[PDB]
Amino acid sequence: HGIRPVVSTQLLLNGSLAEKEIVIRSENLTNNAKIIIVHLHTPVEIVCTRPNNNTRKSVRIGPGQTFYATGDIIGDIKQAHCNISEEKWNDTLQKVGIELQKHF
Amino acid sequence: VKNGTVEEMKNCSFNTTTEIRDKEKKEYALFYKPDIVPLSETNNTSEYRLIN
Amino acid sequence: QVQLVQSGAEVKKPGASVKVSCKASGYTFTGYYMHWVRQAPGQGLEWMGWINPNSGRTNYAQKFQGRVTMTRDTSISTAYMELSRLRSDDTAVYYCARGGWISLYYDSSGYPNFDYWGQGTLVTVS
Amino acid sequence: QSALTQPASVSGSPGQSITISCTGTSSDVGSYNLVSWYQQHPGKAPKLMIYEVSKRPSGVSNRFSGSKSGNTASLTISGLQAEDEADYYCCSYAGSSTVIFGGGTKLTVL
Ligand SMILES: *[C@@H]1O[C@H](CO)[C@@H](O[C@@H]2O[C@H](CO)[C@@H](O[C@@H]3O[C@H](CO[C@H]4O[C@H](CO[C@H]5O[C@H](CO)[C@@H](O)[C@H](O)[C@@H]5O)[C@@H](O)[C@H](O[C@H]5O[C@H](CO)[C@@H](O)[C@H](O)[C@@H]5O)[C@@H]4O)[C@@H](O)[C@H](O[C@H]4O[C@H](CO)[C@@H](O)[C@H](O)[C@@H]4O[C@H]4O[C@H](CO)[C@@H](O)[C@H](O)[C@@H]4O[C@H]4O[C@H](CO)[C@@H](O)[C@H](O)[C@@H]4O)[C@@H]3O)[C@H](O)[C@H]2NC(C)=O)[C@H](O)[C@H]1NC(C)=O
Ligand SMILES: *[C@@H]1O[C@H](CO)[C@@H](O[C@@H]2O[C@H](CO)[C@@H](O[C@@H]3O[C@H](CO)[C@@H](O)[C@H](O)[C@@H]3O)[C@H](O)[C@H]2NC(C)=O)[C@H](O)[C@H]1NC(C)=O
Repeated sequence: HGIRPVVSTQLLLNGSLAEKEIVIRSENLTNNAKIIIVHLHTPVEIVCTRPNNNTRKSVRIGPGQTFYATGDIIGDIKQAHCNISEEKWNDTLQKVGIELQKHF
Repeated sequence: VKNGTVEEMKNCSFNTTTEIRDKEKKEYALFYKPDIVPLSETNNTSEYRLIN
Repeated sequence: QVQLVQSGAEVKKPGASVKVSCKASGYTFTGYYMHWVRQAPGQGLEWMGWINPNSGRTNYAQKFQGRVTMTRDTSISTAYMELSRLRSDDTAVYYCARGGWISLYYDSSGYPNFDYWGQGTLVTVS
Repeated sequence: QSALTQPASVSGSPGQSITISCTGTSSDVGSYNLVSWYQQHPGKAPKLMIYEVSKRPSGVSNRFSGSKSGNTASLTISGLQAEDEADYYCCSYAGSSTVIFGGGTKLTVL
């Protein structure tokens, strides 16, 4: 099926969804050095944004090859940030906790 | 750009080679702080370098 | 409540510089932007610029960059407007207004929402 | 440099519905929903009447309204009185953190 090559470290974005319930995968639960994967059943909406309005510059670095950088910021300076819903995230964490409690 | 809680950017000017390869001109650009490192261990708050 | 107070009257010869003080009371000075506009007699409202009290970030409209400057004093909570190179047509009332809310997540500087206005400073170059 | 295009004179009568429309370029009113209407009597400071095209601030009655279509915005006033004879200004956000005001209008009551 369609495989999404999304680059992420802590979370999984735009992945597949489980059929019935959250499913926990691990090579061996006894070994703490391994990495434990949790595949969710319901997605969690996440909205990231960069409010800054950057300007694209062009500098002739070498012959016939241009270099692009940030020239100036128009308006005020703000913080780029990501938003998720607290209630849905807490419910998802509780679901993951009850799923983990089977092994513990 | 002035003090604030934002990560902010640094306005750095440097000499770039123009279309003539034996001539230089002055240019400037805004760079992120993680991409900027002090050039040398000596105390100098005006001279910097890329992280590369 | 929210109160903005400026100078009453101002007389200045052409070619000099003028300082206008906008003192705000009744609310946190660093919570909202501060806008400066100008109104000539007969003519409507001309928008000059805005200033963020927290940082030193200021923005001015066209035909005013370099000619005017905006600063602030947080200890006394007073905005300063320094205008140089006064001409014969600069005889006008300068008004100080309160902009949007500073949130640090979206740009609220450009919203034209001015709840409160000062009495205005009348600069005369007659 | 040109400001927003606004009528210079609007006349009406008491107990009538009158609309004053201000229009601008494709960058000021074409894709931004920040249009405000202020009123100003001579000799005193202005005050807000309508903000965000159709919303109403606290302290203003239900006499005023608003609209937003294409590249123009209209202030509709129903039930005019003799107190409404003053200046009306239509302000908008022109992009790049710039605020632009209208040309100016003077409401007349016959
Ligand atoms: C990712 O997530 C983050 C969060 O994690 C998101 O960031 C959030 O983004 C939203 C919007 O996207 C923001 O909402 C705005 O919040 C501001 C903040 O207002 C609060 O703080 C005020 C200041 O408090 C101080 O003063 C008061 C005294 O005034 C004092 O008591 C208090 O202790 C403190 O010292 C409060 O005054 C204000 O109270 C108001 O609201 C209460 C309900 O919350 C209400 O009960 C009160 O009675 C009072 O009405 C509030 O606590 C809001 O101001 C802002 O709402 C304004 O702006 C929207 C949009 O422009 C507009 O539709 C509203 O009508 C409102 O407009 C008023 O303010 C304008 C100035 O900004 C003014 O010009 C207007 O005329 C209007 O004024 C009205 O009231 C005055 C009297 O004050 C009256 O004279 C007028 O006629 C008129 O009636 C938004 O709701 C969040 O704040 C922000 N979060 C954070 C943490 O910053 C981010 O967006 C997310 N990212 C994405 C991509 O989604
Ligand atoms: C974020 O920054 C961009 C880049 O400056 C802003 O776009 C710019 O918007 C202004 C409108 O205020 C444009 O000015 C117009 O230019 C045309 C000629 O192209 C002129 O005929 C008009 O009279 C007006 O001066 C400017 O061209 C445009 N720049 C680019 C590169 O598109 C944008 O508005 C900013 N975001 C916000 C929300 O303001």
